[PDB]
Amino acid sequence: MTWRRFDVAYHDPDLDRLILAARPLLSESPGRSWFQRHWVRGPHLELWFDHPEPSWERVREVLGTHLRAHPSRTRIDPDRLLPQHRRLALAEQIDEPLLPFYDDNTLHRAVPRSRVHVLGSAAAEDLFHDFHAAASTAAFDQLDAVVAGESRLGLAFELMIAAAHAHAEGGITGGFVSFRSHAEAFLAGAAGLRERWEAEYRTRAEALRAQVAAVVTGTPRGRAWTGLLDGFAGRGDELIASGALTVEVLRSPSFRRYRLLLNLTYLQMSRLGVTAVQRSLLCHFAASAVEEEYGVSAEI
Repeated sequence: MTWRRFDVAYHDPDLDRLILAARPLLSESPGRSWFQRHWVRGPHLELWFDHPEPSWERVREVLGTHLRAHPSRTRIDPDRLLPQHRRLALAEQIDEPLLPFYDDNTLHRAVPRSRVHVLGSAAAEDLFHDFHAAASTAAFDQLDAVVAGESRLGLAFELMIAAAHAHAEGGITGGFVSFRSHAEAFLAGAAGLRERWEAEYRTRAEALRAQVAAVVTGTPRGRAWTGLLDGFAGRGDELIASGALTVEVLRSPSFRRYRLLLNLTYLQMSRLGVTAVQRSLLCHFAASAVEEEYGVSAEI
């Protein structure tokens, strides 16, 4: 299909109220629509629509109003960032303008990027767009909770646990291995940062174990997330089997389906504002909590 992309430049990492101000635009008219946080040309919110409404004028009305009342006041440095962005663009296989960085608190029309070269096919891209549409709607409710005082990280941790228990072969004591792998890949040998993470785990060990257990047993939020994931599991299996969806035990359909659904969960955490370091921390915590709660070792 034929997408429109709008970039809302907002340099403050806290996007929650901006995203909630955008909610009517993503909720009022026919068509798929979704949002994500992105870095290119500086921190910004992206709004994606496959149908003609909301118009550019309507987007400007709703968001221009917000931005005049509640502007970002975080300063950045487009010359300390540009190097890192050129590297990241190579890594993420992005091919689009990197400069100039957007002025803070401005709206821009932008070119929708294709991800077919990464995902493997137009059918794979459409699956991810369909996920982003459903999950964006879910994210507004999750951000409402955060704005009201609930823990962002706690909510993200719940999605992760629920995803593993519902969608990994063997449940949580199968799927936690991916959490330890993710945390160690991020640490890249950092013994000192690992020690810090392990001390932060130990301080919270019973509380984390209790949350794992609560999610495994079933929570309305966990069940709602895994229900959303269930709508993609069969399509994911089909596209993995046909080769239309590129993959990253390794030959196992169940493993590859879990890895897809877990990666969708990570994309949701990003939508919620959980940074890469924080996601990795949560992975460390989840793996440790699972090991202690169930008497297992990522020995498997």
